[PDB]
Amino acid sequence: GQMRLPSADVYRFAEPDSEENIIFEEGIPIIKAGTVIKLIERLTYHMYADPNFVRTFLTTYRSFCKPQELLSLIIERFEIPEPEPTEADRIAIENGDQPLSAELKRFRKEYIQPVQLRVLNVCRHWVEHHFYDFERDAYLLQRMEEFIGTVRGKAMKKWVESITKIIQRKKIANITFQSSPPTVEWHISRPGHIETFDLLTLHPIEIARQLTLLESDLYRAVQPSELVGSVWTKEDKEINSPNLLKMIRHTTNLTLWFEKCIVETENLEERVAVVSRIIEILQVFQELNNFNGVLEVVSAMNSSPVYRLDHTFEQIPSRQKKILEEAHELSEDHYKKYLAKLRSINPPCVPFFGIYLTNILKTEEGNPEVLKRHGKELINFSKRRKVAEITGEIQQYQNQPYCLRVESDIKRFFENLNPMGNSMEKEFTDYLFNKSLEIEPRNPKPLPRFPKKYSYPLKSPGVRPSNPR
Amino acid sequence: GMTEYKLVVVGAGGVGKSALTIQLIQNHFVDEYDPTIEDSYRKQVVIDGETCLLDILDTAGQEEYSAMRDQYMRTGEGFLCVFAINNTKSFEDIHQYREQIKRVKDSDDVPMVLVGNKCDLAARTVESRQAQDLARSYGIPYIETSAKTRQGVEDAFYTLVREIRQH
Amino acid sequence: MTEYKLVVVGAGGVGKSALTIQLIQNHFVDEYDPTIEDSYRKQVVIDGETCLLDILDTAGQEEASAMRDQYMRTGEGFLCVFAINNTKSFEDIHQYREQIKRVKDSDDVPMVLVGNKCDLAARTVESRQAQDLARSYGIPYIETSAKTRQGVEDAFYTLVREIRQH
Ligand SMILES: Nc1nc2c(ncn2[C@@H]2O[C@H](COP(=O)(O)OP(=O)(O)NP(=O)(O)O)[C@@H](O)[C@H]2O)c(=O)[nH]1
Ligand SMILES: NS(=O)(=O)c1ccc(Oc2ccc(F)c(Cl)c2)cc1
Ligand SMILES: [Mg+2]
Ligand code: NA
Repeated sequence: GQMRLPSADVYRFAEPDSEENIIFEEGIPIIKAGTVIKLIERLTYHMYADPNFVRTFLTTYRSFCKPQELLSLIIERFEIPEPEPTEADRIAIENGDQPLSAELKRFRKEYIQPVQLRVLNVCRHWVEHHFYDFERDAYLLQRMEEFIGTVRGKAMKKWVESITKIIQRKKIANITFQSSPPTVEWHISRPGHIETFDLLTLHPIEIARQLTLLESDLYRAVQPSELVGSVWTKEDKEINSPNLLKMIRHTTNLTLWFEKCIVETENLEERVAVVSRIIEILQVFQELNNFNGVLEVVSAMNSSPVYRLDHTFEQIPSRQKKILEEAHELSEDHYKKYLAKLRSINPPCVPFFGIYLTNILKTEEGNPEVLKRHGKELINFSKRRKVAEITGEIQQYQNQPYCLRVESDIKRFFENLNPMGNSMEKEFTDYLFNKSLEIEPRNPKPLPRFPKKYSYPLKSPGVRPSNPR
Repeated sequence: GMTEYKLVVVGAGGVGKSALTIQLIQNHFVDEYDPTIEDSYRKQVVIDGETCLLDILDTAGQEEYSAMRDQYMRTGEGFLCVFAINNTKSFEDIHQYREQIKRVKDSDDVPMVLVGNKCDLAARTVESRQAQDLARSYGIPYIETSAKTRQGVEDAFYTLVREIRQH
Repeated sequence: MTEYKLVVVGAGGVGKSALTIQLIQNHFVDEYDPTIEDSYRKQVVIDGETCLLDILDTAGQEEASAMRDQYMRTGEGFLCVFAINNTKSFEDIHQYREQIKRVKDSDDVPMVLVGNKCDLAARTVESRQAQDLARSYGIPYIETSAKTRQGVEDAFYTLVREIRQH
């Protein structure tokens, strides 16, 4: 038979499941809704582990439970009373014999030890992967240190001592490939001559590689704490979502730089060379699975100042028109082909983050925090699972590093790119559009001619890599 | 077969803009949503006895990708320009959104509606007369909507479709 | 995208977590933090087909030995890991093999035998002994180093191929 449990009056997590405290979805069960007590019971369940649930819960719980209250609840979960001796044990003791204690030993082995270990696994995951709760609340950290540091008894000792060390390391806090990265490529600008770096003088292969390293690092830095609760859209977004905002602002700045390079090249022949070079960079982004970079280019070419430059488009080689069109097709129909391509490639990749942001925001806005059942309010956990499925997908693409060598000077050049200067956004984007009108006036105004601005060769070195011995 | 209208929702972030399309497309009568579901932004409707398909683009949450706005906007035939009635800045943003739509579509007469969205019980700061006056100065309809009761939501989208049909 | 549920099992300290983190992050973990249960996901193209690996990293410490049925039920394939400088961990392999067969009620469970820490010179389990055991199980034997990456992709992706052909 099943093990008997402590009285629910002394141990709250032994209350029977009912539709008044837990609802399952239609081979472990999936929870649709429940009280916080029932969620924590199933988070630390004696019959099975649920590592996905641990991640989901620790990512999203702050929408329904404060960190301080969560710690209190899992400490309460940990402190399980042992059953009293049974009749057979009593009779043995009355005869001076050692009791078999069969029911007690089974309850220790099959209830207490698994639940306690799974509580410690919640603590371990909390400290390792959601440490911001403790960075933001020193007293929460003190409570966790005290709890872990006072767990007695040999069954948990190895994990207690380990978690104590992990906490201490997190308080004061390397990649291997089997292949070598490819050689850094140079064009007109030579190593160390940062003053000559520009769109046409750096090698287009190396522009794409260094932007991909930069954009990959920005992508990998975004933590779920910047996303849950839609906090990047709220008044404190600069406080709560700084890595996400830095990533987006890089993407915006690069798109605007591409537009600026195009419309400030007033000579038609030179501007064709500029656009052709940007499409070559897009080709290398595609080869590297840098989808953020692909869409940076697509966004620039579809901007109002660039899209209208029909005389430039007419002189772009057909094969490059096709590259740009196929890249743009990724975004059509609500990113249908992008989503399929992302799910088919071999990482490393750099996803486009915007789709994740829209899906997290709409999941949060479009589902209720609670479900009302039998007069009770239950936490709508299905909603949190949906959010954590998105943050889990984000994290899966954050694991794989690029096998590309950093070039510190090219990296610094793109880190310091500032196409807007001191201008405000409207002033700058109006400037770009007025340049577009200058260099290719609206019909029937005639097309003017403009002098060349580049003193160096416009011919691209191409985007196939070279390999000396 | 039936006409498909490509509608685009634009407006300031962080003030409940997404509730407009969610409430439209939703199971009207179950408060639930999975935006990842292929065609959670397509809805077949009957407007003035004529059946059509609405395809709605709402990039809510991507407002910081400001250089993508032109590309997103160019996909649309009609636009809902949304502000929050308790956020004066979002109302003041409307002028620049409309100017950007006109530039992207290369037209001075783009089908659009002005939508004032009530996203919570915080105090209203934009009076309906102010928004009516703005809409009249642009020659476009004004619809007010609730983010919680679905009031006005159908009117906003159907009015926009009528603006497209009568363009 | 087909999804594959892989489970990494074996005695405490043999390098299950280091192997998994090397595969997932290309990083070698120097610390020995005993696992309770961890899970990882990896999208990867194997033999031209994209799939999604769900990798369960399990506890080797004996104090967790009563909690294994629950993860053996869900797993589709098992990496059975020992360390080539730890003969007791090699002798522990058959206990995992027999428990997996019992729980899944099957003589034909996808499995790969993994001899880890092959970067270390001081070997105490000879390759021949491990290969003989693998042949008796009908499974491949792959020596790995979580430190250098030697054999790591081979071990995990061979297990995927076994599940695919099951
Ligand atoms: N030299 C060397 N050390 C390794 C290798 N793999 C793991 N180690 C080391 O061995 C120790 C234990 O590794 P770990 O991955 O934690 O082992 P585990 O099998 O996951 N232990 P547990 O069952 O307790 O979770 C660590 O110090 C780790 O750095 C390897 O291939 N080479
Ligand atoms: N939708 S799209 O991405 O296929 C696309 C984007 C922009 C387009 O207009 C161009 C203008 C100047 C140019 F130099 C070039 Cl190359 C293109 C045409 C199509
Ligand atoms: Mg481990
Ligand atoms: Na206001």
